[PDB]
Amino acid sequence: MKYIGAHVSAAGGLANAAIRAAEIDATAFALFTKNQRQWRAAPLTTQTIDEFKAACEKYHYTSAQILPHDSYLINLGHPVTEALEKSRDAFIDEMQRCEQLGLSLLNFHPGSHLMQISEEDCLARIAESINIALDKTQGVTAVIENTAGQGSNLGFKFEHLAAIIDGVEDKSRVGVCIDTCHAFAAGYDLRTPAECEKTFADFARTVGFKYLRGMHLNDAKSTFGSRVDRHHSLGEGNIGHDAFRWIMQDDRFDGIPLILQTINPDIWAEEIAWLKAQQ
Ligand SMILES: [Zn+2]
Ligand SMILES: [Zn+2]
Ligand SMILES: [Zn+2]
Repeated sequence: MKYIGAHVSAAGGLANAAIRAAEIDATAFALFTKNQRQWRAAPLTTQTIDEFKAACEKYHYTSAQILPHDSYLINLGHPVTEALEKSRDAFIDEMQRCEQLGLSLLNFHPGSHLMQISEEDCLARIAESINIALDKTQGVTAVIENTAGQGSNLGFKFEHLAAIIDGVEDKSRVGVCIDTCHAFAAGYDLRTPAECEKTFADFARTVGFKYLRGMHLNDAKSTFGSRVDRHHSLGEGNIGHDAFRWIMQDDRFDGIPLILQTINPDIWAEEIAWLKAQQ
């Protein structure tokens, strides 16, 4: 089985994310659990938590179908240690909100070296950040998202993901999410079925499908290897529709949230329906 949805809005409360997912016939969804703009969000209230759980139950979203995204302001590889510590505190808080909400996955971009430390040192800082969060929480898997590699962002090579995982002690609670736009922008081609297989064999040799915990299904406005992150609606960008059909027909992508972050929410229900029909 595949679980297919979108990163929907949590405006008016977290439970509305589940409602919005059901209104586009999603079988998965992503959301932010707080505003992306504060190192301290107010505590989740017992009512927010219960409304969210009640809506997930009403619309049949189990923990395995939901892929929250952390704030884009967190940098778990920050070269400045006081900033690193603020990002680690924020990340622990995000993981704890997932605990409270009954969520079992948390997707995040790994971090950025800001030209102040080496790639290896940054990746090690990121692995330690994950270890710290996993020591302070239970039941939530840290899902590392690949990136386009814009600026000093890491995680654009599959080897970066593997290097982080190698440094994580509790391998049972780390995994990865592959965003197709980010992969393409980083230089992993997806424009033909043969190129898709080549890219995913690379992923298999370097990371392995045992760590795959989510996908983000995005076409790309940016160009191949551009290292720019600009999504597009399915079929309208530089990747094209074939990659998405290929993914939908491959059983290695079963049982995990497959999340659109495409740029026109007015057509999400149609994109979800098209993806389901490609199976
Ligand atoms: Zn992301
Ligand atoms: Zn993404
Ligand atoms: Zn992106």
